[PDB]
Amino acid sequence: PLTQLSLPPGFRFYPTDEELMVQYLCRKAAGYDFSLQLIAEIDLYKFDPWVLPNKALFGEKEWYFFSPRDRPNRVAGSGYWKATGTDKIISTEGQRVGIKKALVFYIGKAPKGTKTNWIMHEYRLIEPSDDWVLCRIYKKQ
Amino acid sequence: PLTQLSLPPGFRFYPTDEELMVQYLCRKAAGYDFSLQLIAEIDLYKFDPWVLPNKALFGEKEWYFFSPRDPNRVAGSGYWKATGTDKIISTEGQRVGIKKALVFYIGKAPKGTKTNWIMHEYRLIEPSDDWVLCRIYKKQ
Amino acid sequence: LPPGFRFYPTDEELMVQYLCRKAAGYDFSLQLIAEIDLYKFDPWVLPNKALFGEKEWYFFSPRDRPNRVAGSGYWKATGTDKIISTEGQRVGIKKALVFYIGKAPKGTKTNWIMHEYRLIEPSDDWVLCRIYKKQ
Amino acid sequence: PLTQLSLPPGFRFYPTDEELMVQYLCRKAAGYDFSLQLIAEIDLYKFDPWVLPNKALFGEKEWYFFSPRDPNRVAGSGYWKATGTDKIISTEGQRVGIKKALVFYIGKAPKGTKTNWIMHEYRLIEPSDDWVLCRIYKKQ
DNA sequence: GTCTTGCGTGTTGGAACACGCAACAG
DNA sequence: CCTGTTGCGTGTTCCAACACGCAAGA
Ligand SMILES: [Au+]
Ligand SMILES: [Au+]
Ligand SMILES: [Au+]
Ligand SMILES: [Au+]
Ligand SMILES: [Au+]
Ligand SMILES: [Au+]
Ligand SMILES: [Au+]
Ligand SMILES: [Au+]
Ligand SMILES: [Au+]
Repeated sequence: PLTQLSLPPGFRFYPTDEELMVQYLCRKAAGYDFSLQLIAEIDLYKFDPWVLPNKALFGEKEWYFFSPRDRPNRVAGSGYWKATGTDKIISTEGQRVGIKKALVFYIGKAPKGTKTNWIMHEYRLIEPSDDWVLCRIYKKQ
Repeated sequence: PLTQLSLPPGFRFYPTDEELMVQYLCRKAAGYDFSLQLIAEIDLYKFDPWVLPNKALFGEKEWYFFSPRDPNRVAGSGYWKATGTDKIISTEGQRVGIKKALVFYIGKAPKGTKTNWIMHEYRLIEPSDDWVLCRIYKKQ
Repeated sequence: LPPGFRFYPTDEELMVQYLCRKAAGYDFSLQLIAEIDLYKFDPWVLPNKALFGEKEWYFFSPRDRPNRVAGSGYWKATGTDKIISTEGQRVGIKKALVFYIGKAPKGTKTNWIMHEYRLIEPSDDWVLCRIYKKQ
Repeated sequence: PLTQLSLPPGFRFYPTDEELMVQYLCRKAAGYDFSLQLIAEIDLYKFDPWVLPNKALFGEKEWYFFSPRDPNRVAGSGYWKATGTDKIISTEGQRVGIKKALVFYIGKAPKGTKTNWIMHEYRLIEPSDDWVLCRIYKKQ
């Protein structure tokens, strides 16, 4: 799924925050198509993070996904995800287009759960008062 | 030199220390297609690094070169000064290369003032074509 | 009294050497922690009423037998009220407050803080309060 | 060394960063009574910090020392490693001192493992007796 | 209580800044 | 030779993400 790219050796996906927003988040959302499906659709909140890697179509230490947008410490699998730091803003050409928000997995039942090195980055579209978020998943260290 | 490859958005050139040594540097001696065509042969030490960005086949805040394998070798109005700890690069538990850090100083040694231009000089572990591969970028 | 030296009582001393002494009604060599009715005041006038202290002032106030109004505002309880122990016996609770100015719950927060120490007890009655302004 | 002073309960030694510099460190050169008698002269770098608590004239979870004014100076089975941001200490808008954070590592640099033993090394801003004042304590 | 997102504030190893032993040439 | 003038090691200072775990609020 990375292969028929014939990618030369040494080349990897190191998208900027802005590309994930524009080339990934926008493309899917206006519902326009991709040459290849690279970032698969998944329901991220049905799972333990550690099984997630197997479901992403490419990636060694980061895996990326699309998940239905929520309509807080949202439970997922055997645990719950806790929001961290100050959710951050993505800009392009002086327009705010998205928020990148970080998470940490706690296993268990809140707020007595135990922290892991499992991380999620949730990208979301900025918007006014086919609805997805884009998530980077990885395990720290 | 990128657009023949038909890249999906988001892909950039981020080779590991282990790949530059293994997939790039040794392979140059071996004649590989994608490796011959992706990095410019250039003598880094005939130039000021800030002339160098224009001499790279592509690149955004970093550039890579092969330069003839040869201390504080003069280049332009300065000299490249080694910094930090030379690193041993290993592949599959076998040692293949060494990573060396450098900083560009302007003026005449050792009375130069340090600048933000940086070099990483990588060489293979092997006895006496014969190149080092260098990354150039500007800090901060 | 000598230099470089300041009152940095542990939670436990305030409970034992301060709260207990006054409550069994035993006396002090000097009155250090004055009696005041803390709930009659704006926190910012309080500093002038304490007998010593540069950024923390301590007081004793009659014990209540919630967002208790005081002056131009109301005090809002915060965090999880905490327990003081000595030699394995629970003797007190330290409870933190923040001053809101105005009328609850639409008042506005300040950096004015109270720490209220109270005696643990079974199912001449005082609390001990640390006052300070944050930052 | 406390009980000559007749302390009321609750009083402890909590000097400000500004006082340690002003009331303690400069005054040592000036010969003041209460300052000579309250802090032990000791060479912190000849010892492991955990031997040090017993070498302090008093203290509960922190200890203070004067140590001869002199990088990763060896002490015992380790080295003290600088951490955080050196701080400028000012008095009445005049700069008098610098505060430096340190961590004790056990073993041999730079292959030691970090421990919970901490030092704060305070020095006066002034040209070339001549001491630094150090606080020692243990995390957790 | 219950179940958050926030925001301070803290720790780690990365990265150059800079020393003085090295090593050759004059 | 023994001094000169010119690098490379390496140790210590630095600073910046990356998040901790609390405590406010919803
Ligand atoms: Au956009
Ligand atoms: Au958009
Ligand atoms: Au699995
Ligand atoms: Au090789
Ligand atoms: Au008032
Ligand atoms: Au006033
Ligand atoms: Au008691
Ligand atoms: Au109170
Ligand atoms: Au001074």
